[PDB]
Amino acid sequence: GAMGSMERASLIQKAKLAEQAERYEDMAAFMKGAVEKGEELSCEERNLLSVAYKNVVGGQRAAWRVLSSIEQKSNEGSEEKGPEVREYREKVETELQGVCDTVLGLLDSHLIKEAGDAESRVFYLKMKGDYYRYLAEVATGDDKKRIIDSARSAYQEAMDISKKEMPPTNPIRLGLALNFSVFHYEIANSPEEAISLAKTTFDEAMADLHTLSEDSYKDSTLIMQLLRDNLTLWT
Amino acid sequence: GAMGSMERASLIQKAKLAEQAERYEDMAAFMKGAVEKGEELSCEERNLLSVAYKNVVGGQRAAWRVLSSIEQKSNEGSEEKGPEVREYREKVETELQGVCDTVLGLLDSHLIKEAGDAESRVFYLKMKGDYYRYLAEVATGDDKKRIIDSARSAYQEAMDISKKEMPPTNPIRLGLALNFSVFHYEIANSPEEAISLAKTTFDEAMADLHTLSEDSYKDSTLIMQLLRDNLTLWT
Amino acid sequence: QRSTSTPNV
Amino acid sequence: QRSTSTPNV
Ligand SMILES: [Cl-]
Ligand SMILES: [Cl-]
Ligand SMILES: [Mg+2]
Ligand SMILES: [Mg+2]
Ligand SMILES: [Mg+2]
Ligand SMILES: [Mg+2]
Ligand SMILES: [Mg+2]
Ligand SMILES: [Mg+2]
Repeated sequence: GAMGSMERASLIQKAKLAEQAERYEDMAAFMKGAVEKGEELSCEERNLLSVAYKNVVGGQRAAWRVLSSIEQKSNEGSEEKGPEVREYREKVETELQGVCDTVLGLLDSHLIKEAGDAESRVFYLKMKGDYYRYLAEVATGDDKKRIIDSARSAYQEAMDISKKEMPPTNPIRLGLALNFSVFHYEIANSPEEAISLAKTTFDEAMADLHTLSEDSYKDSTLIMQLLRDNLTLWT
Repeated sequence: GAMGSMERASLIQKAKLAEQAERYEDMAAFMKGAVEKGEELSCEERNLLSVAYKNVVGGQRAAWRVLSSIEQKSNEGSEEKGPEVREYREKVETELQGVCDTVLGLLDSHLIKEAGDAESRVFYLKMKGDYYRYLAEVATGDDKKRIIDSARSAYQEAMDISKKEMPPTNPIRLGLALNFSVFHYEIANSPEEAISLAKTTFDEAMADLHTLSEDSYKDSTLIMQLLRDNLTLWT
Repeated sequence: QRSTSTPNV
Repeated sequence: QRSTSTPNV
């Protein structure tokens, strides 16, 4: 609790500054501190939390993929180079897992349980699915299955709520469906499920665009284009 | 000395991996560990050290400039927002200063004193000038003058050696002259000195290109173009 | 080529 | 616009 002495509002202010400065590790630390104040988060604050951690873990994931590729090449008439590639991949991996565990911990203590509105609850459950998905990307042990199931379960709970409580064009509903489709294709070895989910999501959103303002239209169509990009890649 | 238990060669190996993964903080930590083994550094190793720290401090400098601009705007009919902008600028600033101090410390204990070849000594003195320059960018206190003088002194010693011992096209000699010209323009309020140094450096290099191989030509002309870019900006 | 997930903004 | 210093490569 290094942020325990800082006002909630000052933490949020500094998170916004950190975002402007592209200091995402600081941003994440400020937002962790804000969460640990124990109050629920507004929509803007939820997005600050998400942006911060997604940028941190995104950098870690990219680094992990670089190192994993080098390691795989080392294991092909490749000359023995000793333990260093594996050691350093493991270092990065452990740090990535630590960040995922930190986010999951915030969600479990106590963001999800206090989230009663569909917008908040879906947002947090989507986050939960995403960070388990990131853990699944690097998992190989006796627990890859359990990690995959944890991701699936979170995504599924989010989906069920989103379908009941949000319009098909809601950006969080769309983003959830996008990420769950990625889970199906990339993690769960279920490309047909991925394709179906992306197609159904896109089509139901298309049919609801007429209800939207110009600005909401822009928000929804941005994510719809991502669904389309994946469908184009996958088919 | 967190790296004290790791082999020198493993540190260098992992620095190269970190570079590939764009993990510059790790790269810098590995290279600090390598330096602290107490052996002199090869040319490739010197460049790993430089790349690592330059990338770390470069990110800090960019963040500092963002925050400083926000702070300056706050101090213009600007609404009072409290201490947070200043606090966070100061946080980043302190971290930047710490990285500069770490590099300077490596140079002082004991890279420079052990560097007898012109190539190594000039390289380290250029580094010394550069990190004092970075300290000068954020200095405002009773010591901005002394910091500026420390940068100047390091650059000048490097210049004197480079002129005696290296050809006018040597990339380190060119890079030193480039950075010292930036010091003159941006730090020392001496644009005419900057312009003169850049022009003389460019012209003397131009006149020596004929002595070079295709590959050395490419190395020298890359830095010469930077001198030209500054001359175009400055005149 | 990797699938696209949600943007971070 | 800022002056150009040495590249980092
Ligand atoms: Cl390691
Ligand atoms: Cl702060
Ligand atoms: Mg309070
Ligand atoms: Mg592991
Ligand atoms: Mg099929
Ligand atoms: Mg040894
Ligand atoms: Mg200060
Ligand atoms: Mg004049």
